[PDB]
Amino acid sequence: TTALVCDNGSGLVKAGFAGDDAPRAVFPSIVGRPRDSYVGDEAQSKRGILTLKYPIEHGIITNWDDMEKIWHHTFYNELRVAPEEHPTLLTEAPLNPKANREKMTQIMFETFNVPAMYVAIQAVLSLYASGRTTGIVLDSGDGVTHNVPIYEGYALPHAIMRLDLAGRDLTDYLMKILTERGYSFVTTAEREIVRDIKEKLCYVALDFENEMATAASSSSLEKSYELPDGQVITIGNERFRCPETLFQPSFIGMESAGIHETTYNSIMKCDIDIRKDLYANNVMSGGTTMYPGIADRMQKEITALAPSTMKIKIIAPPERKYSVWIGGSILASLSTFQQMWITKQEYDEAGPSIVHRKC
Ligand SMILES: CO[C@H]1[C@H](O[C@H]2/C=C/C=C\c3coc(n3)[C@H](C)[C@H](OC)C[C@H](O)/C=C/C=C/C=C\[C@H](C)[C@H]([C@@H](C)[C@@H](O)C[C@H](C)O)OC(=O)\C=C/C=C/C=C\C(C)=C\[C@H]2C)O[C@H](C)[C@@H](O)[C@@H]1OC
Ligand SMILES: Nc1ncnc2c1ncn2[C@@H]1O[C@H](COP(=O)(O)OP(=O)(O)OP(=O)(O)O)[C@@H](O)[C@H]1O
Ligand SMILES: [Mg+2]
Repeated sequence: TTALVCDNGSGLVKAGFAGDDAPRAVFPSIVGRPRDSYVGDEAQSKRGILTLKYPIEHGIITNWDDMEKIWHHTFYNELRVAPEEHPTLLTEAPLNPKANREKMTQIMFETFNVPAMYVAIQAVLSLYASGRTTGIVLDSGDGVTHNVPIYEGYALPHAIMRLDLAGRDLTDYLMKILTERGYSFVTTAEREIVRDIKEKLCYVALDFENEMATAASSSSLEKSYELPDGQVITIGNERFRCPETLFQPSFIGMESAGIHETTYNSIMKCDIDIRKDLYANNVMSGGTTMYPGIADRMQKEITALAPSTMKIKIIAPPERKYSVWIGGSILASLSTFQQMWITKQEYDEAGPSIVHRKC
């Protein structure tokens, strides 16, 4: 009886088997219909004849009919399993409405007929993936970035910070500053190349101006990238200006504070007797935390805001692109967890509202 772990994101579904150290399936959270329907890589493959939709926006499920197709495709096509023989752990955004929790639970028991399920908060799973139950997570993915302070397994809802700026916006920005330079990147196919360039050559500068100032006076920070058609292109200060937007959101016209400031604000919204612990346990998760140098930069920026009495420590494990999923694979593997599952029998007597009492 293997447990399934499905982490649904705004951009990517990460799904697999409890016990594994990595998700077996990772594909786009997209459903396509013509001008019945296609999902994932095949919807992306046929994007030029389909209307694509993202059923999850800013980590929240907003299209339930399409969400059912993504789950159907995850179970039957990607993982190649029957949903009725496996306990299924799902994940959810911070500050995710109660209605969503019930609908999600309802669909899992009434439509997929799962033997048991549980829903966990994504940031809490990332913290668990780091070997901690207390700390503050920065979760930055494709559609949204969140700061989630957590005390002994429990997210502190009153102190959560949300920033509507993540990887999708960074790719759009890298594309826009590459044109400004003089490169051409027009088609949707070409956009996928820019996303690839961002994941391979972008990084976070320790000091932006010294980097920007060095960029003007030298060719030490240049890197080449081979396009699919053989042609080789050089990118210099776009590498570090691309992810600077996380720290300076005004780069794409947004008034809000940067990830260092939201982190500090989040910590100052919490009770004073736990702040020492939050500062010492800043955990980074999500794909948009993957830029080299991002831990050191955060370390520096928090240090400037925080009292110097505080030990600051940023934990950014190399597997953090999937640390929600890894957290879920760990949690669903534990024998102590096997009672925490909501069972089909419990659902059949309590209804969808059983999820608020057990999760
Ligand atoms: C050893 O490998 C085995 C495998 O066993 C293992 C199953 C592993 C499953 C998934 C996995 C996914 O990625 C990894 N491992 C990597 C090794 C990972 O990358 C670096 C390291 C990982 O990120 C380490 C995390 C450490 C977490 C520590 C504490 C947590 C905060 C939990 C917390 C969730 C709990 O407090 C919640 C509460 C109950 O509500 O602490 C806890 O309390 C209780 C337990 C914590 C267990 C942690 C990890 C392991 C290794 C558990 C074995 C069981 O099982 C498969 C089936 C076998 O086949 C393998 O045999 C090869
Ligand atoms: N090595 C990398 N460097 C930079 N960015 C990366 C890297 N790998 C993945 N990303 C980006 O991370 C994003 C996907 O990450 P993730 O799965 O954490 O988000 P999600 O769960 O789909 O979305 P959200 O958490 O916003 O709902 C994509 O925009 C992708 O380009
Ligand atoms: Mg996510």
